[PDB]
Amino acid sequence: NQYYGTGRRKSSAARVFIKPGNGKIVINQRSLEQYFGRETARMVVRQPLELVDMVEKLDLYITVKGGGISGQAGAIRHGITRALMEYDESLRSELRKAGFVTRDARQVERKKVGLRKARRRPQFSKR
Amino acid sequence: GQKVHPNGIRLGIVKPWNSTWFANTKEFADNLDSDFKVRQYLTKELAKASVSRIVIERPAKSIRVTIHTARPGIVIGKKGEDVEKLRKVVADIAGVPAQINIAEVRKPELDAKLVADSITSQLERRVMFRRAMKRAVQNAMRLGAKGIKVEVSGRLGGAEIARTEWYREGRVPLHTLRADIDYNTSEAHTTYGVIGVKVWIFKGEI
Amino acid sequence: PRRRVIGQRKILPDPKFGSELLAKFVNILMVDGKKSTAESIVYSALETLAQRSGKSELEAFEVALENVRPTVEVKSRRVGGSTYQVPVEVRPVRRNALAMRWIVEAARKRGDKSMALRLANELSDAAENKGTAVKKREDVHRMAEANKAFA
Amino acid sequence: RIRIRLKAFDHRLIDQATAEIVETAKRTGAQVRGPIPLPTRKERFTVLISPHVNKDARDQYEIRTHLRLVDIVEPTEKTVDALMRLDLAAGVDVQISL
Amino acid sequence: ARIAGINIPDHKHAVIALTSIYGVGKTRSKAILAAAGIAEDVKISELSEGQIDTLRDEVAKFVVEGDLRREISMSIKRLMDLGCYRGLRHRRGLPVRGQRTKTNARTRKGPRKPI
Amino acid sequence: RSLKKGPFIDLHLLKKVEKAVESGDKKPLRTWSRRSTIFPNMIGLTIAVHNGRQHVPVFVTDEMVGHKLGEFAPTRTYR
Amino acid sequence: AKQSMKAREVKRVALADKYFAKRAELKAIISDVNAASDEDRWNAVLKLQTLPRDSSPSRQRNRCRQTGRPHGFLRKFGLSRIKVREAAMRGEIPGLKKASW
RNA sequence: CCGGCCGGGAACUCAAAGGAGACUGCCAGUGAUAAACUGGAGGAAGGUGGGGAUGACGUCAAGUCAUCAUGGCCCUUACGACCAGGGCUACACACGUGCUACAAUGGCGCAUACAAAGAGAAGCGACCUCGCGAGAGCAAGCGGACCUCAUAAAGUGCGUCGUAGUCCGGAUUGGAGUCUGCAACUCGACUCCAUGAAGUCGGAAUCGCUAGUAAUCGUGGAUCAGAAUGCCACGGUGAAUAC
RNA sequence: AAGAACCUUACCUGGUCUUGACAUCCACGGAAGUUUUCAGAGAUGAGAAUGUGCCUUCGGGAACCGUGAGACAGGUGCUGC
Ligand SMILES: [Mg+2]
Ligand SMILES: [Mg+2]
Ligand SMILES: [Mg+2]
Ligand SMILES: [Mg+2]
Ligand SMILES: [Mg+2]
Ligand SMILES: [Mg+2]
Ligand SMILES: [Mg+2]
Ligand SMILES: [Mg+2]
Ligand SMILES: [Mg+2]
Ligand SMILES: [Mg+2]
Ligand SMILES: [Mg+2]
Ligand SMILES: [Mg+2]
Ligand SMILES: [Mg+2]
Ligand SMILES: [Mg+2]
Ligand SMILES: [Mg+2]
Ligand SMILES: [Mg+2]
Ligand SMILES: [Mg+2]
Ligand SMILES: [Mg+2]
Ligand SMILES: [Mg+2]
Ligand SMILES: [Mg+2]
Ligand SMILES: [Mg+2]
Ligand SMILES: [Mg+2]
Ligand SMILES: [Mg+2]
Ligand SMILES: [Mg+2]
Ligand SMILES: [Mg+2]
Ligand SMILES: [Mg+2]
Ligand SMILES: [Mg+2]
Ligand SMILES: [Mg+2]
Ligand SMILES: [Mg+2]
Ligand SMILES: [Mg+2]
Ligand SMILES: [Mg+2]
Ligand SMILES: [Mg+2]
Ligand SMILES: [Mg+2]
Ligand SMILES: [Mg+2]
Ligand SMILES: [Mg+2]
Ligand SMILES: [Mg+2]
Ligand SMILES: [Mg+2]
Ligand SMILES: [Mg+2]
Ligand SMILES: [Mg+2]
Ligand SMILES: [Mg+2]
Ligand SMILES: [Mg+2]
Ligand SMILES: [Mg+2]
Ligand SMILES: [Mg+2]
Ligand SMILES: [Mg+2]
Ligand SMILES: [Mg+2]
Ligand SMILES: [Mg+2]
Ligand SMILES: [Mg+2]
Ligand SMILES: [Mg+2]
Ligand SMILES: [Mg+2]
Ligand SMILES: [Mg+2]
Ligand SMILES: [Mg+2]
Ligand SMILES: [Mg+2]
Ligand SMILES: [Mg+2]
Ligand SMILES: [Mg+2]
Ligand SMILES: [Mg+2]
Ligand SMILES: [Mg+2]
Ligand SMILES: [Mg+2]
Ligand SMILES: [Mg+2]
Ligand SMILES: [Mg+2]
Ligand SMILES: [Mg+2]
Ligand SMILES: [Mg+2]
Ligand SMILES: [Mg+2]
Ligand SMILES: [Mg+2]
Ligand SMILES: [Mg+2]
Ligand SMILES: [Mg+2]
Ligand SMILES: [Mg+2]
Ligand SMILES: [Mg+2]
Ligand SMILES: [Mg+2]
Repeated sequence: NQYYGTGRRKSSAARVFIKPGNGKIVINQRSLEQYFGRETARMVVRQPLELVDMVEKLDLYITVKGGGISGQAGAIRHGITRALMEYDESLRSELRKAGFVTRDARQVERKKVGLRKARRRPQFSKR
Repeated sequence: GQKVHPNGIRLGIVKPWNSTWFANTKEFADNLDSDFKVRQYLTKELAKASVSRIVIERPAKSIRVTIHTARPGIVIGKKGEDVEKLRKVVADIAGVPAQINIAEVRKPELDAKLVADSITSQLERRVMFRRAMKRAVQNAMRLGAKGIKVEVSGRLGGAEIARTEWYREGRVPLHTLRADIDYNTSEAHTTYGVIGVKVWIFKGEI
Repeated sequence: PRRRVIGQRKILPDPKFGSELLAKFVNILMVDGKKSTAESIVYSALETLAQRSGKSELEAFEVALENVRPTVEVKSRRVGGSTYQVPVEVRPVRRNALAMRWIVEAARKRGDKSMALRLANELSDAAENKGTAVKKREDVHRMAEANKAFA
Repeated sequence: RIRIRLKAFDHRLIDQATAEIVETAKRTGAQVRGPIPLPTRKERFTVLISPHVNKDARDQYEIRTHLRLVDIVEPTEKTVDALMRLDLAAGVDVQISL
Repeated sequence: ARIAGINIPDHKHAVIALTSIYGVGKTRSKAILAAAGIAEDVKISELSEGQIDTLRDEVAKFVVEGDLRREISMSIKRLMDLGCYRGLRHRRGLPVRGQRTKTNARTRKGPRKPI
Repeated sequence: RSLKKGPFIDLHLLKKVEKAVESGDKKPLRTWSRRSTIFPNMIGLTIAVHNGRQHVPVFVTDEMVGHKLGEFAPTRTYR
Repeated sequence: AKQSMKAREVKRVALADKYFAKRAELKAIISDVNAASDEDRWNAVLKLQTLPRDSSPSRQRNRCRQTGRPHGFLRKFGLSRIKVREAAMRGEIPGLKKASW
């Protein structure tokens, strides 16, 4: 009917819905081509749709807010892999072995007191 | 100095806040000053009455003060006369009404303020700092303690150079956050100078 | 690390040329974490390279990278007391990575006009081995060949 | 309707304050949505820890102000009077709004 | 390519050409070409002589070159004759707009000297 | 420079100048107000501005108008 | 921090609350772009100096209540950075535990 | 009327609470019949998962008598106390820590993308008008997941300059102003106009940094009438290398 | 120093004050206050009007103000050996 997965790579939080039909990928009422332009990788969202083939099988209605470009694009990758649960464990055997379902926790480290930014110490004067 | 205040690290976890009230950003600062004004006054007046801590609450313009003390008889006096004398003078400087309650403490040797103030009082009357310190350490272990560290910094015994000396007996884990530790300090103003008296008292594991 | 033998992070394939070799080249070329500007340059360079050479992009980049690739490089160890030049067989992971640095380092200099132009000209000279990157490998070989006495 | 909003510093004092005000309303005269949370305000402070020099060394503090809502959707006569003159719960600020 | 006192550039856009005039900058030059009715994208080589005469009367409105240089020289020389704080600052060769003079001020004070 | 709601002079200096000008030229006025501007009516007077430790006489000319009084009284001495 | 410096600050608070928390009309309302721009606006800034030098809230330094330290202040607590620390880890500022995130 | 606007909905993001969960627990091997460890399952996460707080006995007679307390010693028509200015902002010079540069992965225009964390009642101040712009009026709303400061900038997409002390740099000076504030000259910030300095990657030396780290682009807050390139936080793109 | 135009400000110049700006008293006279004028850089000094309250031992009060008197108040003065 209509399956769902979350995904929330780095502050950003995707919200992927997936249905069986056309090959198109809608996202925030925009097209995938125009929403993600020349930045680094458009096809990170389509990476999970390779081991399990899309072509003209599954249509994707997506919505995302938070982060920037790769934060959102990476969140959609996790969201799609989480969303691909209609064939429970048959897909996740091959999908996990190429990474993908790993959340990838790594958030920006806070600025430490005394340090100039997280790890960057100021300088050193020894006379 | 290099050690965190044992009370402060445990305020959210084990220990409670003494001043327990909410206030909006506008009032907060003035509300905190009147909180100090009574605390400073009430401690100096009730010196011989033997006060450990003062808990203050403020539900909808009404200052409920609570005096945790070892000797509850000296605070109330005769027929609760001194309570009414405190009620009046505290209410003026603070903020309109007053509700002074008095919680007794049957184990006065386990509260850190009382042991520190006892050691302070002894040091001012020319008692040997070791005879005051080790007697307080020995006294509370017999009753029901599991730790009791007692540090005394300063001149001590009219020395030229100042030394720091401590005697503990048992488990006093300052790094364990789950550990309930009564800590309190007091200054002994002698003829030679000031003498500090830090007291830790590990009571329970949780 | 003193006794902390841990493996390296995985990298990603570039969309238009899905591989790995040139994905690293983008990263070495990059400055100020601007992978968008850097990746646009490498495609612009390899498209202008493939036009001139008459090859693809991956095989054009390889027949170029191998010509600036070091077989042996020179370390300096002091075992006993004195300091001499000991050559050593470079590891295959670093081998091609050390080549990609010398291409980019040469392309910082040699101020033609654009970055895409400068890399394209550097890789074209690398294909016909007569650039600055091949000279930097050539000099590294001359140390290893001359200082071969030290094992 | 009466949107009741209340806030406090301790996270586990406000819970029984929100539980009691709901129970003295739900039981006495019906209707309640629930303890609607809202975001916690975390006013941070970064004071210098030493009395002189030593800029690197500081202590960092915060005061978590925990908000809560109630939200009733009918002006009941038993409930509206129970809210006034029957709150108590010290260290927990409350603001009824019609 | 000979308007006002000097202005002789070539192979340069009309907006950037007129920056070379003393007393005309980036924004002033756009106001010249807006009033004259000339595109900024063209260059002086591309322009005709019929269009250059309109630029001559347009820059004649603003105070430029030797007119401006004397206006600046007068205003600085005025301050020094008064003997005000700024005049003392000018003739002593030190920075005027309340600047730091201890570490920096190398632009106004000049390069480094011995002790 | 600041202030579009009237050029600023101290009440005391305004009244002291108005009293001095109507009477006639006399002597240097002791004034500590450096902040105060110079009006057209102040021309002719040799008012004495406080540099910090002493009073510096300043003969006011036609140019000394928009400028404030402290501009003609160097505070810090050097060489 | 000097009883004189603490005692001269109480004049600044008391005398400011008297005049300019009331007579800001002299500067705000009168010195304005309207019909009073002529001699009325001149008489405003003229009469604004007849007032004492103090009264201006900008002349209040805003120092710590307990000690009287000018620097290291915090408006939320009304205290110096030293006394707020001493009071925080002790139990006097409500809800002010040690932060770590 | 086509904007979560609308009834409405309780799935999802989120907000909070309170629970699950990662313990070398399972698996084989190396091991001393240990402790371990090396790989391997599953898992969102794997051997203290990342970061913080937490700082032993004591060292430097380390810093602080100027936060406060404080023993002595000192001053009392004064080293006490009120006021106007001036000074802490001086400038042959030397160093420390920054920032902005020296450009073409850049500069400049016109388009348009996607954040987080804050903060606000003598407060933050829309929207509309006046402004070339600082700002100036009118004033909506919000003690706030309601209102406001608040279009994030890098980044795309087109244009144009084509290696020049340059359309690089944006110093310095002159003029004209703006708000705050009794008051802006010593001695503020910002704006506009014109001006257009050194500088073409830096001698001996030398500093930080082991992944969302360095690097780079915004943003906020605290103190604060006004006055950050500092400090304290926040999130974008996002490396190299560790034999 | 989590932000020096005055303030801050501890420093300088000149003006100035000695129970003092801040405190409790022994007690002399007045409600407290508010509006407003003059000389002065301002601290200050000189006024001119109005108001004249909560309890009566009513020779007094509980506050506030300004005198004379001393217990004194005050010191970011030195000593972190
Ligand atoms: Mg750390
Ligand atoms: Mg720092
Ligand atoms: Mg960062
Ligand atoms: Mg050095
Ligand atoms: Mg250092
Ligand atoms: Mg050295
Ligand atoms: Mg210590
Ligand atoms: Mg010590
Ligand atoms: Mg510590
Ligand atoms: Mg530390
Ligand atoms: Mg310009
Ligand atoms: Mg500046
Ligand atoms: Mg200066
Ligand atoms: Mg001299
Ligand atoms: Mg003192
Ligand atoms: Mg105005
Ligand atoms: Mg101020
Ligand atoms: Mg959540
Ligand atoms: Mg085991
Ligand atoms: Mg075995
Ligand atoms: Mg076994
Ligand atoms: Mg494993
Ligand atoms: Mg595995
Ligand atoms: Mg291990
Ligand atoms: Mg663990
Ligand atoms: Mg860890
Ligand atoms: Mg530990
Ligand atoms: Mg030393
Ligand atoms: Mg010293
Ligand atoms: Mg002291
Ligand atoms: Mg000192
Ligand atoms: Mg003393
Ligand atoms: Mg003696
Ligand atoms: Mg003596
Ligand atoms: Mg300084
Ligand atoms: Mg300055
Ligand atoms: Mg230097
Ligand atoms: Mg730039
Ligand atoms: Mg927000
Ligand atoms: Mg808006
Ligand atoms: Mg606006
Ligand atoms: Mg608009
Ligand atoms: Mg406005
Ligand atoms: Mg908020
Ligand atoms: Mg809304
Ligand atoms: Mg802002
Ligand atoms: Mg661009
Ligand atoms: Mg742009
Ligand atoms: Mg160049
Ligand atoms: Mg040059
Ligand atoms: Mg420029
Ligand atoms: Mg130029
Ligand atoms: Mg460079
Ligand atoms: Mg170099
Ligand atoms: Mg070098
Ligand atoms: Mg060298
Ligand atoms: Mg180093
Ligand atoms: Mg490390
Ligand atoms: Mg930055
Ligand atoms: Mg900014
Ligand atoms: Mg702010
Ligand atoms: Mg800043
Ligand atoms: Mg002064
Ligand atoms: Mg003097
Ligand atoms: Mg001195
Ligand atoms: Mg010491
Ligand atoms: Mg010490
Ligand atoms: Mg020493």
